[PDB]
Amino acid sequence: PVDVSVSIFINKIYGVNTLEQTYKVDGYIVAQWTGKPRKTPGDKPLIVENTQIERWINNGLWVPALEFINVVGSPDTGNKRLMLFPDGRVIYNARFLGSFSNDMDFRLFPFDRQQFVLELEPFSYNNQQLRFSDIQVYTENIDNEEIDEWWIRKASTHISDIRYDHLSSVQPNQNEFSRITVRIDAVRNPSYYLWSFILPLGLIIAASWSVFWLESFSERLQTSFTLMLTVVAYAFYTSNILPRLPYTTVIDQMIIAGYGSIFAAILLIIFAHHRQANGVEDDLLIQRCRLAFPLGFLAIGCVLVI
Amino acid sequence: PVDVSVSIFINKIYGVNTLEQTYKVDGYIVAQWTGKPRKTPGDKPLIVENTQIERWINNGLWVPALEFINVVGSPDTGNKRLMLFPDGRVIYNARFLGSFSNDMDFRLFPFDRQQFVLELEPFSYNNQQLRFSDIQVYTENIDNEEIDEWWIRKASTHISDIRYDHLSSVQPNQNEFSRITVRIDAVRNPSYYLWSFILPLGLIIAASWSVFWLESFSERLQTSFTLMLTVVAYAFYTSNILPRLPYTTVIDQMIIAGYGSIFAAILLIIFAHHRQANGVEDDLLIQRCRLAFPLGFLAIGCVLVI
Amino acid sequence: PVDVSVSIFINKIYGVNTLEQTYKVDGYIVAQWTGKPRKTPGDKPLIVENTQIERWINNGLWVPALEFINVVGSPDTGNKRLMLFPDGRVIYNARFLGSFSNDMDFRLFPFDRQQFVLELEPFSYNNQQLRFSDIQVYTENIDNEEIDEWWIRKASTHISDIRYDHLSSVQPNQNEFSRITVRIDAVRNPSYYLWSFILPLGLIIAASWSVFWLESFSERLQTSFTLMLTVVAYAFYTSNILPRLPYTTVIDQMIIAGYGSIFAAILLIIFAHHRQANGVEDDLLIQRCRLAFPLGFLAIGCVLVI
Amino acid sequence: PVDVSVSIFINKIYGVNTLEQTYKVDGYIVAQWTGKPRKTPGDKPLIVENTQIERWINNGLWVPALEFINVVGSPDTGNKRLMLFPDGRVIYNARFLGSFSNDMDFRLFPFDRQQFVLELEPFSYNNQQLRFSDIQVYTENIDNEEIDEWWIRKASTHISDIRYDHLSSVQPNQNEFSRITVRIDAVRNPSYYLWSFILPLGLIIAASWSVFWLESFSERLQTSFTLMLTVVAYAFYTSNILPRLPYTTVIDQMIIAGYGSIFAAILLIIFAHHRQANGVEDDLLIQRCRLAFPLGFLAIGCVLVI
Amino acid sequence: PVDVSVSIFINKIYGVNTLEQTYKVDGYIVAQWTGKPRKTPGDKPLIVENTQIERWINNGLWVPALEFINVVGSPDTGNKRLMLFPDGRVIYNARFLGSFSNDMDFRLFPFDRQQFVLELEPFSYNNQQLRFSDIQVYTENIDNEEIDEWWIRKASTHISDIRYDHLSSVQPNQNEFSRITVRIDAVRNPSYYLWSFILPLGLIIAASWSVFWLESFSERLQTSFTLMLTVVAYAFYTSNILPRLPYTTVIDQMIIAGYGSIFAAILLIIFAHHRQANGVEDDLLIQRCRLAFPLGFLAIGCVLVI
Repeated sequence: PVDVSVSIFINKIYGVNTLEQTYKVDGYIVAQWTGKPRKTPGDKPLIVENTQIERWINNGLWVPALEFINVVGSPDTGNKRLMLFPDGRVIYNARFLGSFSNDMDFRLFPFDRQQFVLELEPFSYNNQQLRFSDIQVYTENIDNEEIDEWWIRKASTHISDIRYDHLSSVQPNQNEFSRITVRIDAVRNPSYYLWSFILPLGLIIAASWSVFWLESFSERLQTSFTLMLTVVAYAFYTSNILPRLPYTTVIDQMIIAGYGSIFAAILLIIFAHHRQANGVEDDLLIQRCRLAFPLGFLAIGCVLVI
Repeated sequence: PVDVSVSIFINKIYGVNTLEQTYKVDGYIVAQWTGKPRKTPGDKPLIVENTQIERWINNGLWVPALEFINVVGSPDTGNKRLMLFPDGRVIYNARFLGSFSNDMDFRLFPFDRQQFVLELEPFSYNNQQLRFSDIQVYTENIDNEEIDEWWIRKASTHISDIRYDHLSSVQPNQNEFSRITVRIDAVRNPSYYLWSFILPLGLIIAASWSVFWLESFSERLQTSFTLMLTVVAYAFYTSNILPRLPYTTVIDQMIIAGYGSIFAAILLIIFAHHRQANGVEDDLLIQRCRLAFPLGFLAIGCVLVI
Repeated sequence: PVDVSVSIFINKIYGVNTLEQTYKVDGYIVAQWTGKPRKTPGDKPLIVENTQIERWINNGLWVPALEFINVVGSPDTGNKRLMLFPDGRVIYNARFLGSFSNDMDFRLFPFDRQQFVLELEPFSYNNQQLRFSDIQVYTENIDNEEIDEWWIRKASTHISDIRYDHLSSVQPNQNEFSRITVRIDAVRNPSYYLWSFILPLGLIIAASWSVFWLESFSERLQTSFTLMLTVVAYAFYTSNILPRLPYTTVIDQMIIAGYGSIFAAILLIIFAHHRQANGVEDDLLIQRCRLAFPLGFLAIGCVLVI
Repeated sequence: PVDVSVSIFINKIYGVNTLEQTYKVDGYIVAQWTGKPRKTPGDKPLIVENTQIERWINNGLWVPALEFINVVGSPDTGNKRLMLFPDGRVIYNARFLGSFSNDMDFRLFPFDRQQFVLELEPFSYNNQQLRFSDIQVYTENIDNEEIDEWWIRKASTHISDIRYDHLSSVQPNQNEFSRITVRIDAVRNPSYYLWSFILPLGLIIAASWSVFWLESFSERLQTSFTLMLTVVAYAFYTSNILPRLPYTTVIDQMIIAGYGSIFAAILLIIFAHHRQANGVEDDLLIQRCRLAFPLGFLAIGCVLVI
Repeated sequence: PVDVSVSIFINKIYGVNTLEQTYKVDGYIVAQWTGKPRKTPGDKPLIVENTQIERWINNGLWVPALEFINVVGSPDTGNKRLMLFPDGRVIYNARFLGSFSNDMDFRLFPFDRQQFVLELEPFSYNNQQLRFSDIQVYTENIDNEEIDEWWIRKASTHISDIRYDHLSSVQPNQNEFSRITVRIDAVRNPSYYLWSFILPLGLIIAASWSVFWLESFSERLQTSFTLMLTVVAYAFYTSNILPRLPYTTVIDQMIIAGYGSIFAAILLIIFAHHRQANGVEDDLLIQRCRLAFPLGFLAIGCVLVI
């Protein structure tokens, strides 16, 4: 059972694709294992770079194929490099950039709690064990954060053994590969979305109610039609700029709320009026519920928070 | 007639392209067949990974080219791997990611019933038969359904024989290739579309009718012009966010319905008024059909459901 | 003069790029010619697949480079395959997916009459003649037409000789290559565009005129300003969803028509009023041309159909 | 000093990228030079195609690397081809598709005057001279210019010598390479933009002024608020469909003009009214400058043309 | 410790990707170092172009792999070239085009102060020192600037030594690589954004206040609802055209300011009216604060500039 020591260097985690639950990662992988000591020119460990590595494979030198279990597609390999030591051991170092997949829940969108994961695992070796895994999240925990879309926490390893129940034509016990699973926790930078989406959306819902502080009945009604046209014009601005998903976020709901608030008003207003014993018998208290559902909406809003 | 045993591992089905009737699939293919027993180093199965496989071909080792009949373009191959057994048999294992095509009907859009299909078939071998086909939809059913856009059911195999009537200059009986056809059934996650499209679109059509509970004639009419401007502003929000198709979905129709509901109102309102024995002889019952077509629209709507 | 027999199999024609006059085609090419009889292992045709073909070229085996004259870029080659017969003849079979160019006129957009073309031609062989050309448009002439964006007709061949008035430093007669030209006729699926664009655009132009059935002068005018704002909001919805072109389509014109219809109204209304012998002397007939240009627009529309 | 004769065949110039000042070009390059006479199988020139050319290089055959000085990225090479004559001379022919750069000024956007340029030049040869350059703009000048986005003129060559002041540690005179510079002049197809942007934008600015032919003060003002909302809704439609640039085009200004015209009106109207010696003494002449700045805008417009 | 002399030729810096903090750079790299004198066919330096270089490596010729530390992905290499001198020294020259990363702050968007950086560094050589670094920003310092999106300054070198605290299994002193760091300073071209965004946005905020110069109460209020609908329609036009970021720019704030200015007005107006001692006791001074916050907004604006 060959002992391999992996070292992942995260360089940048960017491009989150909300719909496909994808995110790009740029960094280097370093794998080290020991082989039958070798005679290296001069003596100081040998250095085989790009084109060359493929040659040394053709001459016997084995190099384990470490697949990235959760990569959509196939990584963009930069510089590959083999460092061969006289005492045997071999060190594989290569830079990569690939799109990884992972279950991502964007339900509370404006305020996300996501976790970026990597998953290394020998592509075709049952007993070729991954020794110790180390990740260098050489990123700035509290240096830059509000210049970047996401805020992090700290690296997180975890080696384990995966069992496939239908591998190759084997019975002895060939179905357990060791998988390195790295985890980086991150939280979304709310700022932008609050000050450009949540806030103004609130002032619209607020100023929505001020349709009651209108005297006439025609004014009280016809104005909610320009108010209706406003929430649509907003849901539009919201959708065209926000990340598409298969479910509704918090903002997606405030938009529905605004739609109900205005439809509610439409009913009351077209009720207070025609709930008359003469015609203009606008129920003085109902037509004046100017503080009834404006706060009765903090009751409908604190139920969406339950 | 060589016997091949295929095993398809579906890893992720994503990126549905409504217009091109395309969808991406990531997974591995495993093909097994038996050859003339071989002398393998040591004696345990041999493993040829990437660069190497191409070399063994140049030394006679035959490896059947299994084409993906319905793939738009040419798959993104990840790690290839040949496992050669001493007793002969060879096992081909490779990871792939490709865009597949298939007839897809998105007529009832908000509520889709689609089926993702794969079609393997030897690219150039008449009598090289596909033995048994197995598919591991190791996706998690009633697990993350509401975090993902599509909900599934269960795998579905089916080997068969395809006959081409104009092959290479051959007449004997060389025109029948065995094709593996895999099928995965899925249903779309309605949620988002209902609560952000169907609903508000309904409240707009509803509040649309409340143009009758207006006293004056000018109000009854000029208000449907801001109502007209609203349905357009909505069809806009809908189109910019929905998947483009060559035909109309359900929602595309609710939008047409709202256009007619408002044009209908325009006619009645500009009829009730000028259908006078004086000037302002608004047919008191017609001007008050405030419950005539609002429910007479549940008759026009239950005919689109006929 | 070598005799080659080509056979093109159209698998899918998709992705029409209106601006670049481009469209993607997936399928296989099959070329057959006869060479000096050969000794094939066993005796049955010798099947050489991918990696291998390039090798047989290095050992003399000639394989004519058949260029796709009208391909933007360079095709995506799938599986190549050489079938060598003992009696000499060689059969080349490969799958391709490429973007082809062709003059495309989208003037009558909603209702297009386009034709997808392919053009094969030896890249470097004057006297290497293309014998007979066959195309298998193995599609459903009338099976699923309303699920797909385009409707077709039937294949269409045509071999010919192209003369380049300036090729190599040759002139005896080396300037005539045989070019296979395939043609597939198709018509656009109007549906969607009619029911989501033409129709509602008409009801907007219609309801546009109902600005005359308004009593007051301020109403008659100020309402066309919300009507003006409507046509713009529509031209917007139209452009964002329609295919960009360098010229105007039919729909691009109905939008111009609506802009004139509303500007026309603006003039009449601000004329009828200030065209008085007292003040509100709205020429009792002009202010009531409620049926003057509404049908006088079917005269302006039947002149755009001239 | 080797004499090379180049021949560029322009096949299609498309995809202009306004922001990066990029445009795609598809065509073939043909380079001819003479070498030490050779023994060609048979005797008629020898034809070397794709894979093979790289082989002949490995056997001494030199082939000059001709770089495309102004190409963003690295061309998409189609079919390469070497034609070797017995009398020595060699003819290189290959098809290419690349994205070229060049200074492009889109200030007068609707009416552009651009020029597409190519620049060939030996990548590493000081005295390897480019003899005569010929370009076949076998595109069709007066063909269907109203189908294509750009209209052309005629080819344009120009060989020259470029001097680099920072080369290898060479002193004698190694710093002058011959560069072929091809130029194709083109003008944009105004049509679409005039009839879908310039025109309606004008009718909006026109009908903008008709805010003065309103009686009341509130009408005169409140209407310019729906007029304001209209210019914004238009600047939106314009931006979303027009090519993004770092500067303003003609249309970008008409939009600014419409913004000033409406802000001007806002001032006058809120001046005429409150510029009194009573309360409603709207300066009968100012409130009636209905022809003051409407033509005084053809003065503001003929100064933007000044 | 090998002495290498690098020379970077910037050809074009384009395509800034605000969200990923990416930008594309096209140019050439030239590296020179001296080796054991060689016998060059003839005597003048020897030139190995593309395909060939990889060959000379297979025959011992070492060529140091110089990685681009901050490149997202892997550069697009154009023409490679090795110039071997008889006196030993070797000159590597290759053209590249790649996407580079760097911390970019776009807080003051309309007016950016960015700096494009390159970072070369031997991929696997501890003592292979970078001698002197030179950069040719052969661009037009003033020549053209309002034709291009960015304005520059002057090149900027800086060689240094980077220490990795845990590289290979090497304890001696192998952890210091010499890194060339190039810096180019640039400022964004404000023009377009000022005249198409800042300005009209101001005129909207200005004309926003003129809602006070309205007589009635219903007018004063209902007009701010068409004013509200305007700011939204503007925030939309702004977002769809501006570069997406995780934080708010200057413009993102003017939009918030307009939202508050309008919500402020809504409060005052629905205060002046109902803050009575009868009914219409519109605090003649408050209802006439027509110059209160219009300039009291230059106080709220000069606090955002605090």
